[PDB]
Amino acid sequence: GQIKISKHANECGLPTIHTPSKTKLQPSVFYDVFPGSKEPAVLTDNDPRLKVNFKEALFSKYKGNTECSLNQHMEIAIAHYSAQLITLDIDSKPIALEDSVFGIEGLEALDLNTSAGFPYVTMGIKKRDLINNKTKDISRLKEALDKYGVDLPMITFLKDELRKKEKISAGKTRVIEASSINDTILFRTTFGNLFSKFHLNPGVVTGSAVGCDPETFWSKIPVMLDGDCIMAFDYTNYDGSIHPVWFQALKKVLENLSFQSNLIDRLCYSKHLFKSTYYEVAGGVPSGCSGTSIFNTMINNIIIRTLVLDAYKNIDLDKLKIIAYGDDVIFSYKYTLDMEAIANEGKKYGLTITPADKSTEFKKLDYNNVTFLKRGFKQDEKHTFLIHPTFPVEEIYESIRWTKKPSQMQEHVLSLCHLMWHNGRKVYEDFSSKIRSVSAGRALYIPPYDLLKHEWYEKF
Ligand SMILES: [K+]
Repeated sequence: GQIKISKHANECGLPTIHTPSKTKLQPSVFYDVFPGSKEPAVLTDNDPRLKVNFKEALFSKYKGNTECSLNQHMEIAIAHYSAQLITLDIDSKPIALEDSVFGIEGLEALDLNTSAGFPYVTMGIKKRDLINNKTKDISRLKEALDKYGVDLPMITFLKDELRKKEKISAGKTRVIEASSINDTILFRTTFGNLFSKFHLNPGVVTGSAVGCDPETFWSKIPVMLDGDCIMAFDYTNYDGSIHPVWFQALKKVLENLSFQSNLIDRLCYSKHLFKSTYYEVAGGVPSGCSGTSIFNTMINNIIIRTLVLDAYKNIDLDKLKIIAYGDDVIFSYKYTLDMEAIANEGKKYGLTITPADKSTEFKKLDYNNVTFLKRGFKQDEKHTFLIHPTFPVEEIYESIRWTKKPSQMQEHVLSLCHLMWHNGRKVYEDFSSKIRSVSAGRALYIPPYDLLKHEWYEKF
């Protein structure tokens, strides 16, 4: 991604936006009970913890684009991925405004708690003021679409969340680039049936895990991804590193499904508003907004195919099975490929890819050490076709030590329990006892292991 334009907002017909510079994260009642070293992310230039300039850190996400063109290997990649997708017989017709608001089969209802974006943020107008959920009345929304129109700047919010210590010093706090409700409605209106089909068919034909429930989906992964060689790897700054050429490739895949392509240009060449700065960037996917997860997944599908083609002169793409969730990816081939060779092919395109899970070098992977959506794989000891999604124990301890809303510790703890029991019985009873080593913890309800185990079985 490359900042092409950076000017004062008032010079480009726009107001200054006011960023909350104060974390809601506060030490929880379990802070001293569990070990950890994560702290709330930096949200101001005035921050004792900093050791770098803050403004530079936020925008280094946009390093620049390499010189490259849509090559032959990409052309084969889009043809191959498109044939898979033509198999699903997706309806390329648009959906109705009411269905984009209140949801359809496969496409859940619009979240009414996320911000409505520009210009509503400037005048206190929230999503619930435009859309009434009990009346199902959306008169104000219709009024607001005609009035303010379409193709509005994305407001960039700092992400108030826990980070590792190293990332506090270096100013590495993440960003979300939230689109106006007017634009998310427009993308849902045009691409709604695409998103729907993807959500109902997670797996190796869509090549996506978007919308999946890992509690059931994990058992299905090892049958979809057959073939001896299990592969995965990490991307450094996936969103911001995606060259325009992958957006071109994406548009062609959508055209092969009979959708219009024009709207993807608004993600590739995007408009942004941070504080008092209007800026435009070429390349990069805007992190976390208008149907972003699905397009990121489709791009990853094009990238994996393309990189494997670049690395291996002889490959059968039909046996290259791929499951992606944005930048997260797990995949397989019918015999052993070299992850390091495939990784090296990313450099010419401006992609930086390294060994999976912070690993020092590329190592062979199977189901005892492979990770997807941060989760390992662990079979049930009785019914070995039922696979537990294993969540990392350290992240759970880290999360429970902090809170944005102390009155909701019960809900926070329930979330962590559903994650933790998969790791094992003994580990879960250890977590439970430590919670209950303190007054506030004894007061909370903790689901018995056997409750969780049978809720899980009564789910297949
Ligand atoms: K962009």
